[PDB]
Amino acid sequence: SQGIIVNNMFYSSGQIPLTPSGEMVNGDIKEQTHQVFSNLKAVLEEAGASFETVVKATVFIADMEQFAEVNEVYGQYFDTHKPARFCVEVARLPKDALVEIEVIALVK
Amino acid sequence: TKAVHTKHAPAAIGPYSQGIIVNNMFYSSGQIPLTPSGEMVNGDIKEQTHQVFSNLKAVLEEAGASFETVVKATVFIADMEQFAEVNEVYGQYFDTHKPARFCVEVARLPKDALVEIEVIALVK
Amino acid sequence: TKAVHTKHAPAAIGPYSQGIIVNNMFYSSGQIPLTPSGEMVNGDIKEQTHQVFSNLKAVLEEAGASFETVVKATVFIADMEQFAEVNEVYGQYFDTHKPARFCVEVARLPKDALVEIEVIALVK
Amino acid sequence: SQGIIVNNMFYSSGQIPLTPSGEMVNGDIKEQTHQVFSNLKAVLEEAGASFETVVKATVFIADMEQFAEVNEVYGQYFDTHKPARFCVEVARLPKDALVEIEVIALV
Repeated sequence: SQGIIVNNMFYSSGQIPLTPSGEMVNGDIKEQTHQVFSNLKAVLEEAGASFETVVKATVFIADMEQFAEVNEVYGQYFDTHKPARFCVEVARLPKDALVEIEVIALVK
Repeated sequence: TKAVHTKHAPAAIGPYSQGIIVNNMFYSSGQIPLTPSGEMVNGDIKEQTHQVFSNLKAVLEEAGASFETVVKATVFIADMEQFAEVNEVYGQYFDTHKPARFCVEVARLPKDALVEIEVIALVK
Repeated sequence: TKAVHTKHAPAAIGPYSQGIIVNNMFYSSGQIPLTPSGEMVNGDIKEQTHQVFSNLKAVLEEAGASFETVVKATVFIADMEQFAEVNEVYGQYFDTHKPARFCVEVARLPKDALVEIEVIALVK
Repeated sequence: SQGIIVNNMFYSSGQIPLTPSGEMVNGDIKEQTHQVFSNLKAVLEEAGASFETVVKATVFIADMEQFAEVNEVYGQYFDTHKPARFCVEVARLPKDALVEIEVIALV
């Protein structure tokens, strides 16, 4: 269970920077944010949504000072569509994760 | 409601998986109706809500906070029609003190669970 | 609760002042108990709430949406105890369909308004 | 008018780029964002809060692509202390206004 659909809206659970084989990626927050997005692509597809249909993203971050770096990667995946809303929250995250992202997306 | 399962993404983390204090504020992890023996209270939703609140009391106490200092609660619920029952228990913990904000959200919860609550509270 | 005012800043807005549609979602303005004549409604909280819901139907239909496509509601209320009375009127309009998410917030409303609701809804 | 205090928390109403006399500020979105921050400063002081006790900011913006310049000004007032949470929301704002901000803060 990587999320839930409720009248035409997909609410994802949080994706953390693990490979599908289940271990943490090596690299900085920007690389972790790549893995997270890569994980989100997969769950969006499975739900019948996509990045274009994301209406809200919640970024949980270990350190608010690394927001600019996460945001550089956010703007790569959301370059031709900008979710109408996003939030950034300081959170304690599973060992070594500097970022976790959940989304809310329309089911096409 | 319908669940989304894929093998091309790792398992997800419930975002409020660990409590944290930032700037005198305790943001709890989501409390599910687990007992100290680590089994679910598999009873009706009012029983499960009591257990959630018991777990909330502990994490608050541990964080130097209390129900009195809770400013926001978020209730994750399996079925929105069950809100009325959960809220009857909520009102026993938040009786003369009522958090200034609350939210209720349909979620897919860990196996069994009908209710999960997280809170945000001032540290004393 | 205590209201804050300073001459050293201008009057605030209350951010849900006007509606908008973005990426097939309708984000409604906050709806108060004004009548179509412009009168603030002469009643208790339940009367006011009904007027809110009539103003909501109007903005939802006008946006190509309906109560049944509302995915989130936010209820602004002067006292959290009055929520049950608002919620009786809420449950009438969200009878068969229930929004997956809703929040309730203490807030200072325009004079005489004891309730204000905004919604977010899917424009199919 | 400008916010409420409940249980030691100040919940500001949204501040737009008006001067205290009530005229809209003229200039780019950065200049607008400065005016909003001056207004928030004054409302926070009155509430018995400060930028340092801010726990959440909500930024209502006319368009997402201008968040870059809003954020540069946000970073000036929240430099030594960053709120634990912030949200950015596309909104229809009172005319001329490209940005509007509310905050939640400990008293």
